[PDB]
Amino acid sequence: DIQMTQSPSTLSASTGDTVRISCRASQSITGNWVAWYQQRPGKAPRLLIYRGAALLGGVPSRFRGSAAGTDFTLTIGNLQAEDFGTFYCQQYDTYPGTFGQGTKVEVKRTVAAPSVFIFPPSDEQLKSGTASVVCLLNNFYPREAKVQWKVDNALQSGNSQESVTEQDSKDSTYSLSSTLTLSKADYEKHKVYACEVTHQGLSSPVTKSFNRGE
Amino acid sequence: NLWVTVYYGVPVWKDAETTLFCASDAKAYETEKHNVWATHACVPTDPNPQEIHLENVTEEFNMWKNNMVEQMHTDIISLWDQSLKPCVKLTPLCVTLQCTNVTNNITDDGELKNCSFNMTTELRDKKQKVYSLFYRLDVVQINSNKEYRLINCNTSAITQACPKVSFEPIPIHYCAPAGFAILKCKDKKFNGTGPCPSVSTVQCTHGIKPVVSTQLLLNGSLAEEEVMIRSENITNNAKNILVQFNTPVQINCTRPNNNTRKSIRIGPGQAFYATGDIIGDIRQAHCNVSKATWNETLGKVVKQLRKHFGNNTIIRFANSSGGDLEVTTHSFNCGGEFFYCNTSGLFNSTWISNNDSITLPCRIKQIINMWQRIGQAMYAPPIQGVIRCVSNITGLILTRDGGSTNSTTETFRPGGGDMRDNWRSELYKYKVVKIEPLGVAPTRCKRRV
Amino acid sequence: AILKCKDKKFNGTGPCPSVSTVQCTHGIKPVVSTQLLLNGSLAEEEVMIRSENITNNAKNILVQFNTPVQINCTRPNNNTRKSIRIGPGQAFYATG
Amino acid sequence: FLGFLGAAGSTMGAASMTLTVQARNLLSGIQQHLLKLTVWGIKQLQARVLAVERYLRDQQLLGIWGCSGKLICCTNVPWNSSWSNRNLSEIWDNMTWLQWDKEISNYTQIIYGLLEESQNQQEKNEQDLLALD
Amino acid sequence: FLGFLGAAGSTMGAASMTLTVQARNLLSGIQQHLLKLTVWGIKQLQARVLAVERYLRDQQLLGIWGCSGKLICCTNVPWNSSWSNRNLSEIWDNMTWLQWDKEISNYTQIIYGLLEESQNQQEKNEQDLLALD
Amino acid sequence: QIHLVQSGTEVKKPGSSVTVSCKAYGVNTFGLYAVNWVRQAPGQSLEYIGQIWRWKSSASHHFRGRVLISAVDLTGSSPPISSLEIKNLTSDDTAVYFCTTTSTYDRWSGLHHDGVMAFSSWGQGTLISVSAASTKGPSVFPLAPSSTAALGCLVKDYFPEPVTVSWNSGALTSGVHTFPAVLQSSGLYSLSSVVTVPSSSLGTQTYICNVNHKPSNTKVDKRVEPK
Ligand SMILES: *[C@@H]1O[C@H](CO)[C@@H](O[C@@H]2O[C@H](CO)[C@@H](O[C@@H]3O[C@H](CO[C@H]4O[C@H](CO[C@H]5O[C@H](CO)[C@@H](O)[C@H](O)[C@@H]5O)[C@@H](O)[C@H](O)[C@@H]4O)[C@@H](O)[C@H](O[C@H]4O[C@H](CO)[C@@H](O)[C@H](O)[C@@H]4O[C@H]4O[C@H](CO)[C@@H](O)[C@H](O)[C@@H]4O)[C@@H]3O)[C@H](O)[C@H]2NC(C)=O)[C@H](O)[C@H]1NC(C)=O
Ligand SMILES: *[C@@H]1O[C@H](CO)[C@@H](O[C@@H]2O[C@H](CO)[C@@H](O[C@@H]3O[C@H](CO[C@H]4O[C@H](CO)[C@@H](O)[C@H](O)[C@@H]4O)[C@@H](O)[C@H](O[C@H]4O[C@H](CO)[C@@H](O)[C@H](O)[C@@H]4O)[C@@H]3O)[C@H](O)[C@H]2NC(C)=O)[C@H](O)[C@H]1NC(C)=O
Ligand SMILES: *[C@@H]1O[C@H](CO)[C@@H](O[C@@H]2O[C@H](CO)[C@@H](O[C@@H]3O[C@H](CO[C@H]4O[C@H](CO)[C@@H](O)[C@H](O[C@H]5O[C@H](CO)[C@@H](O)[C@H](O)[C@@H]5O)[C@@H]4O)[C@@H](O)[C@H](O)[C@@H]3O)[C@H](O)[C@H]2NC(C)=O)[C@H](O)[C@H]1NC(C)=O
Ligand SMILES: *[C@@H]1O[C@H](CO)[C@@H](O[C@@H]2O[C@H](CO)[C@@H](O[C@@H]3O[C@H](CO)[C@@H](O)[C@H](O[C@H]4O[C@H](CO)[C@@H](O)[C@H](O)[C@@H]4O)[C@@H]3O)[C@H](O)[C@H]2NC(C)=O)[C@H](O)[C@H]1NC(C)=O
Ligand SMILES: *[C@@H]1O[C@H](CO)[C@@H](O[C@@H]2O[C@H](CO)[C@@H](O[C@@H]3O[C@H](CO[C@H]4O[C@H](CO)[C@@H](O)[C@H](O)[C@@H]4O)[C@@H](O)[C@H](O)[C@@H]3O)[C@H](O)[C@H]2NC(C)=O)[C@H](O)[C@H]1NC(C)=O
Ligand SMILES: *[C@@H]1O[C@H](CO)[C@@H](O[C@@H]2O[C@H](CO)[C@@H](O[C@@H]3O[C@H](CO[C@H]4O[C@H](CO)[C@@H](O)[C@H](O)[C@@H]4O)[C@@H](O)[C@H](O)[C@@H]3O)[C@H](O)[C@H]2NC(C)=O)[C@H](O)[C@H]1NC(C)=O
Ligand SMILES: *[C@@H]1O[C@H](CO)[C@@H](O[C@@H]2O[C@H](CO)[C@@H](O[C@@H]3O[C@H](CO)[C@@H](O)[C@H](O)[C@@H]3O)[C@H](O)[C@H]2NC(C)=O)[C@H](O)[C@H]1NC(C)=O
Ligand SMILES: *[C@@H]1O[C@H](CO)[C@@H](O[C@@H]2O[C@H](CO)[C@@H](O)[C@H](O)[C@H]2NC(C)=O)[C@H](O)[C@H]1NC(C)=O
Ligand SMILES: *[C@@H]1O[C@H](CO)[C@@H](O[C@@H]2O[C@H](CO)[C@@H](O)[C@H](O)[C@H]2NC(C)=O)[C@H](O)[C@H]1NC(C)=O
Ligand SMILES: *[C@@H]1O[C@H](CO)[C@@H](O[C@@H]2O[C@H](CO)[C@@H](O)[C@H](O)[C@H]2NC(C)=O)[C@H](O)[C@H]1NC(C)=O
Ligand SMILES: *[C@@H]1O[C@H](CO)[C@@H](O[C@@H]2O[C@H](CO)[C@@H](O)[C@H](O)[C@H]2NC(C)=O)[C@H](O)[C@H]1NC(C)=O
Ligand SMILES: *[C@@H]1O[C@H](CO)[C@@H](O[C@@H]2O[C@H](CO)[C@@H](O)[C@H](O)[C@H]2NC(C)=O)[C@H](O)[C@H]1NC(C)=O
Ligand SMILES: *[C@@H]1O[C@H](CO)[C@@H](O[C@@H]2O[C@H](CO)[C@@H](O)[C@H](O)[C@H]2NC(C)=O)[C@H](O)[C@H]1NC(C)=O
Ligand SMILES: *[C@@H]1O[C@H](CO)[C@@H](O)[C@H](O)[C@H]1NC(C)=O
Ligand SMILES: *[C@@H]1O[C@H](CO)[C@@H](O)[C@H](O)[C@H]1NC(C)=O
Ligand SMILES: *[C@@H]1O[C@H](CO)[C@@H](O)[C@H](O)[C@H]1NC(C)=O
Ligand SMILES: *[C@@H]1O[C@H](CO)[C@@H](O)[C@H](O)[C@H]1NC(C)=O
Ligand SMILES: *[C@@H]1O[C@H](CO)[C@@H](O)[C@H](O)[C@H]1NC(C)=O
Repeated sequence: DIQMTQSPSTLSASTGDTVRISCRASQSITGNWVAWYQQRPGKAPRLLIYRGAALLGGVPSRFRGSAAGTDFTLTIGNLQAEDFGTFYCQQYDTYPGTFGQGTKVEVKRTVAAPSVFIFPPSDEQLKSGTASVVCLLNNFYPREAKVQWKVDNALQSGNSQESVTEQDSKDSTYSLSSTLTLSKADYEKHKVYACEVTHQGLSSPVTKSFNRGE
Repeated sequence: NLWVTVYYGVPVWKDAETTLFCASDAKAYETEKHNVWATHACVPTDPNPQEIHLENVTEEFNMWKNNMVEQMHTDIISLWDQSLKPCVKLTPLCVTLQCTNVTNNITDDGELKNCSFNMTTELRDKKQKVYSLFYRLDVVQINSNKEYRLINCNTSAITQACPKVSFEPIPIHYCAPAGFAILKCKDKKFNGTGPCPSVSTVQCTHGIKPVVSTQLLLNGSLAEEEVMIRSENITNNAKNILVQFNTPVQINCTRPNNNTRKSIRIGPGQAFYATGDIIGDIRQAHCNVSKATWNETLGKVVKQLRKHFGNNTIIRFANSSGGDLEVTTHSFNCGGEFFYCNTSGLFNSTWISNNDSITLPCRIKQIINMWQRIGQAMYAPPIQGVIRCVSNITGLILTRDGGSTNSTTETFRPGGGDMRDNWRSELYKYKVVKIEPLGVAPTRCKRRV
Repeated sequence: AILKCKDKKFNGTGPCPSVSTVQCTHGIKPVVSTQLLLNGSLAEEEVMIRSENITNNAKNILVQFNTPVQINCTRPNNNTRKSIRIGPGQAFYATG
Repeated sequence: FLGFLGAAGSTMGAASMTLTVQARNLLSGIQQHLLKLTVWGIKQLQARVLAVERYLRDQQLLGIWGCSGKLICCTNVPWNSSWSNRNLSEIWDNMTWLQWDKEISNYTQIIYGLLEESQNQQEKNEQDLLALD
Repeated sequence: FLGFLGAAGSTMGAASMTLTVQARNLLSGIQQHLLKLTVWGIKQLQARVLAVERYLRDQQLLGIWGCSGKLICCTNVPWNSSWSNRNLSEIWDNMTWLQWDKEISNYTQIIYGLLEESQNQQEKNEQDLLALD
Repeated sequence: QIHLVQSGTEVKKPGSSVTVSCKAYGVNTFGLYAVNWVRQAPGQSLEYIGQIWRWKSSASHHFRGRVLISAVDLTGSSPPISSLEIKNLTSDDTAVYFCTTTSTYDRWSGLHHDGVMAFSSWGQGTLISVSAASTKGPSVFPLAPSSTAALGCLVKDYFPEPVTVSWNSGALTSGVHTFPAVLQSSGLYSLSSVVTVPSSSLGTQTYICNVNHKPSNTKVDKRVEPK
């Protein structure tokens, strides 16, 4: 099998920009049997380029690819709003055809501090016998951010899950949900619940918290 | 170490388009007839159809993409035009008519109009009243006794055929210009699409006849073990259905009326061979197909239907719905006269789970503007004698109607009018390639200094 | 081969250093006009004075334009299209 | 025999030991008082002109080259291994035309350029200088 | 590049290190349902015939000679100094076509006669006798 | 025109089999087009499963012998169709499955390389979820505001996907972030949907989220009263 190593994993650009995505193969593909695909979230991929320099009927002229030896490059000049998404390189020189890890193309925006909110578990959820704690991070950029949960001023791991929106079309910001789940008996025992957030837009780690009862 | 080497004549070929050329037998030029109908200046046929089977060739085919269906279509109708140019024109003929119903027999009772008319002659200063007998299909009335002129006399000019030429479809091999090649799919069952292992190359084709027939095939090639189901898009209903015959079907199309010809002088150098007396009685043209062979034909066809379209359904037959006379009839020449046969009885059957010839009425028409190239209509001069032409039926042209049910029954109806299904049905499994001889192979061989 | 005199000022006669070879010409229109030029090529910096024999009076004078001249030639009469049958196959579209 | 294109389902070794029978195929084809208005021979002789002119573009190649016949010919043109990377077993044992033709389309461009460059540079010039003695 | 006739304002040294680009120029040129009465292609294909026949008189020369291609070729034909009396500096430094062409019209006659005579005499005959061993 | 429509989303339990259908409309025949089946794991890269070209079935070594890919040509009733059958499902097979159509008539296309090819036509996608859990309606809990502020709903322990969340019966759409589903340790899905509104309007206007789960045919309306 051929191993397609794509690069970079994520890139940010703006409209009209010229952007280049690279894709290396484990072996050298002389015949230039490599294709490029665009996939916006939820919808099916589109075949943009096959065999390196060949544009598929209907794909804009601003998409052009180049193939030399092992390295391959997809070039998007005059970046358009419709072009943002995820891109994949695919080889088909040896069976089986293999795709790359992919490359995400996000919008540029000024760095944005996250609005942090903490939500204690619902009283009704307690009558079900389970307790869920949620920390909300909203309207922030860039997407790199780390959350840790501090209960009775002690670290907690292995029981927290995260969920993230896709970039907002209007403001080019993201939003994240950190859900901490644990047993009902343990919750009452723990004294206090805290959410500490580390992000670039904040001068020092912002911590927003609540003690049981309000 | 490595250098390169350059090779010539390597088996490298792609597809291309060009103009082929004919290969007529020299035997038909002994019957030259002052340009026997098709062959005028053709090539003599090579008596050796050099066919080399090609192992390990599996080329995807389609009988719906690339051929001289259109090109040789325009070549045949261009031959029609080149026949129509130097021969007899019928320009002063748009004269009003005084016609009466014939009185000899009841088999046409009508349709035969004893049309008297004024005319001039050689001596530009002279006149000439005359009467002639015409079939109802060559004229139309206009609104005392009814008057009738000609349907083309407000649309298009009229010529008649110069009587020296023939009308026979000639077996003509179609050969390729060299530097190219013609391929052949030698399998048994081939609906026209897909790959083919059974590949042979021939310099030419076989001898191919320009057959003019609607709704069927006459004197064409015969299929293999089964009758095939050939089309392009059976999911589409607008596509026709080509069914080449495993077994040919005998037919006896007759003009059973002995006739006479009246040559009247419209000249100088012009003249018109009008209809003389029908010597004997009045009959209609008709054709005969034995009923049992027809039943076995319908049964084998409907077995191929339950092979191809579904497996368990009802197959019920209706005739043509209507339209043009050439559309509604299996329409075809019989030597020099064009039989338009009422094919209504041949499409009366129903198929669900499980010594007599059949005689159908046929109609003859002379003023024809075939292929609808309007601007020039053709006239057929009359022929004496009872004409009996033995043709043999060699295929089918049918339509799929609208389904509109949940596979309850299927009504299939005649079709045609294009003649390009005759072209493709007589010209599938063949293709046109271009040849590339140049090869370059790197190795460690080197020239000297 | 076809050659080309690529100078600025050239009355049609004499030598030319500015020589280029082209396989073809440019796209050339069959223009039918008397006394002038319509949609033709445009001259360089000056309008040229091209003839053969200006000492002769029978020769005409060709003056190619530096600057093209706008003109609005109109048939300002809306008309009708008739068609009378002289046939068969003949007919004449007369003035409505 | 193999006849015409009998080396089709083969390899270029066994094909390369053949194909002069395939090479000798440019012309194999070769009634004037009836009415003398013909149309067929115009396009037929036209096709003869087009086939001959095709073969003389081929002889324009087979002329101006280092491969004046020389039905097949070796060269002095080198080979970059960045171009292809196969073995003589991998090609001469089993690889004959298809993607081989696609690669020698790339080096139809590049390597026919190298036929022009190798022809101009010192196949004639050094031949003149060593010839001038 | 020099392109087409780029060695025009040069000397036959610097011209002679070129001109295969100039040599590869005999063919560079390479709608039937409207009314099918044409006149242009008769004279156009006629001109293609005349150009090809011209090039094949040229290949009749470049065939029957001691200069079967051999894009340029040296000889074994001598030179009388009564014919011309210049130096290789005087020609190869600066003298290229014009009266050079007039002189090689005189020895187009005489020296093409010497191509026929040098070809007949012992370029083939002594080649046969030394070949017959 | 040619697109490609696949079967509906299916939920299956481990060890089961499954067959996904793919109607190829616009495709003239599978003699001139090839069918490739590719799956995309959740938030992952794509993976080749198999194909069918020249009426020859095949599968990748990783999926070799575990999958059966059949196709049938055009009929007068229906366009040509391919079928991807996968036996003995595991949780690692939860992915979206795509139909691929690429023309095969021309040898030089450069879309295909001796059966190994790129993918010119694609389908909507079939979500194949493999989990031991059975259908379950979501328990919805409120995320209440306290102390511009934000509130939300917590949709938890629903299977399978998806759930749709709306606010005030669609009246409130601005500032609404519905997070994608996460799959819990219990093999169940859970997400939250939050809203940012001016705190000054917390007592004025009432906020309700509308969750609907068609798989269980469950629809809940939960009031998010502040605390
Ligand atoms: C599918 O294919 C089948 C098989 O091909 C087609 O069946 C063919 O159908 C044709 C009509 O559609 C029919 O053509 C007529 O043939 C007649 C026979 O011609 C041959 O023989 C004559 C003379 O021989 C005759 O007598 C001897 C001795 O007794 C017998 O042994 C013979 O059998 C004959 O009876 C030769 O002269 C010919 O060269 C042939 O060898 C022809 O006579 C007839 O042509 C006549 O009419 C033409 C138009 O007017 C005219 O140009 C021509 O000159 C002929 O004129 C005859 O009569 C006039 C009367 O005035 C007289 O002056 C002439 O001297 C002459 O006697 C047709 O050509 C085919 O015979 C028939 N069979 C075959 C095997 O081809 C089928 O039609 C086809 N399907 C379709 C849709 O086309
Ligand atoms: C090895 O060799 C092969 C062939 O020798 C090369 O493959 C070629 O790659 C080039 C890269 O540009 C291809 O060029 C592009 O082809 C596209 C497909 O062409 C088809 O469709 C067009 C449009 O209908 C037809 O005109 C054409 O005949 C084909 O049917 C074209 O769409 C592209 O043209 C578009 O962009 C150009 C930009 O200049 C515009 O001018 C055009 O108007 C149009 O918008 C373009 O021509 C080429 O087709 C490939 N050929 C083959 C046979 O695959 C490899 O790249 C090569 N590799 C190396 C390393 O040498
Ligand atoms: C009388 O009319 C003629 C014809 O316009 C005027 O002559 C000048 O013509 C030249 C060309 O012969 C024009 O000058 C240049 O034209 C270049 C060629 O551009 C054409 O093709 C391009 C590629 O397909 C296309 O993009 C371009 O479109 C341009 O012009 C269009 C209108 O014709 C317009 O709709 C487009 O938006 C775009 O502007 C052309 O089809 C072009 O590349 C150069 O930019 C430049 O235009 C001149 O403009 C014409 N005018 C002048 C003043 O020189 C002639 O002058 C007219 N005389 C008078 C008195 O009006
Ligand atoms: C035009 O002609 C060609 C050639 O006759 C014809 O193609 C043929 O189609 C059939 C079925 O469409 C192919 O038969 C296949 O054989 C393989 C090998 O055993 C089977 O695995 C296939 O089974 C699949 O399809 C079945 C259909 O019901 C399913 O039940 C089954 O589950 C599988 O999905 C299948 O039977 C045959 O190989 C081809 N032949 C060629 C050369 O391609 C084509 O269909 C014709 N078209 C028309 C419109 O007539
Ligand atoms: C052979 O004839 C066939 C018809 O007898 C042709 O098949 C048709 O092909 C066209 C495009 O070529 C298809 O149109 C597309 O359909 C898809 C699928 O949507 C279909 O189903 C939805 C849901 O019920 C329905 O709403 C649509 O109306 C369609 O029926 C659409 O997504 C596309 O946008 C486009 O509309 C036809 O659907 C298709 N019909 C059938 C019955 O297959 C076939 O193209 C012909 N082949 C050739 C070469 O012409
Ligand atoms: C195509 O099929 C058509 C329909 O079968 C055929 O039409 C038949 O044509 C023949 C002549 O070729 C006609 O025969 C005539 O019959 C009448 C009546 O004869 C009957 O009575 C007399 C007196 O008792 C008796 O002698 C006869 O045997 C009959 O019993 C006779 O008077 C005539 O002389 C002549 O024989 C048929 O009537 C006619 N119809 C049928 C139904 O047979 C046509 O000939 C076929 N063509 C071909 C080429 O096969
Ligand atoms: C309609 O007529 C055609 C032409 O006669 C029949 O096709 C088949 O043609 C071949 C070649 O002429 C016949 O094979 C051989 O014919 C020669 C001379 O006729 C004869 O001496 C041989 O014994 C052999 O028959 C062949 O007989 C003929 N028929 C078949 C069934 O293959 C076509 O069959 C005719 N159709 C009908 C329904 O009569
Ligand atoms: C078509 O007509 C031919 C004769 O014109 C018929 O052929 C004859 O058939 C009988 C048996 O039915 C044989 O005994 C004769 O020897 C045949 N004669 C000839 C000349 O072929 C044929 O049967 C007719 N077919 C139909 C369907 O009417
Ligand atoms: C198809 O067959 C029917 C039955 O032979 C044809 O004629 C119809 O006959 C009935 C009998 O009462 C009339 O009521 C109809 O009016 C007839 N139809 C027409 C159009 O006149 C029908 O003509 C046949 N179609 C063709 C093309 O022959
Ligand atoms: C097929 O044709 C037969 C006659 O050839 C038609 O059968 C006739 O049907 C009518 C009533 O519709 C009866 O009065 C006749 O007695 C029948 N005659 C015979 C010989 O059966 C039949 O209806 C036709 N079928 C179709 C679908 O057109
Ligand atoms: C049409 O019938 C007529 C008469 O039945 C046939 O003509 C006769 O031919 C014989 C010789 O065979 C002559 O002796 C008679 O004088 C002719 N009589 C007439 C009235 O013409 C005639 O052969 C048949 N027509 C054809 C073309 O065969
Ligand atoms: C067509 O190709 C097959 C291989 O695909 C060739 O078959 C080989 O034939 C040689 C000589 O008979 C044997 O040594 C090989 O073992 C065969 N291999 C296989 C896989 O069958 C066949 O010879 C080719 N046809 C021609 C005319 O060369
Ligand atoms: C055109 O001719 C001039 C001379 O007539 C060439 O100019 C010479 O160029 C070379 C190289 O640059 C110099 O060394 C000489 O000194 C120049 N001589 C003169 C008199 O200027 C010029 O190169 C020619 N152009 C071409 C394309 O051949
Ligand atoms: C024959 O002509 C007479 C007179 O016009 C007419 O009344 C009669 O209907 C006609 N017969 C036919 C069948 O047209
Ligand atoms: C055909 O013949 C069979 C008997 O062999 C008979 O059962 C069937 O009804 C016949 N079909 C027709 C349409 O006459
Ligand atoms: C149709 O069904 C019959 C009876 O089961 C069977 O013999 C035949 O093979 C089937 N044909 C097809 C195409 O399935
Ligand atoms: C092959 O080698 C030549 C000489 O180094 C080089 O110019 C060329 O770029 C190489 N080929 C490729 C495809 O890089
Ligand atoms: C050159 O020498 C030959 C032999 O003497 C002589 O025949 C010829 O005439 C000489 N050339 C001229 C121009 O005299």
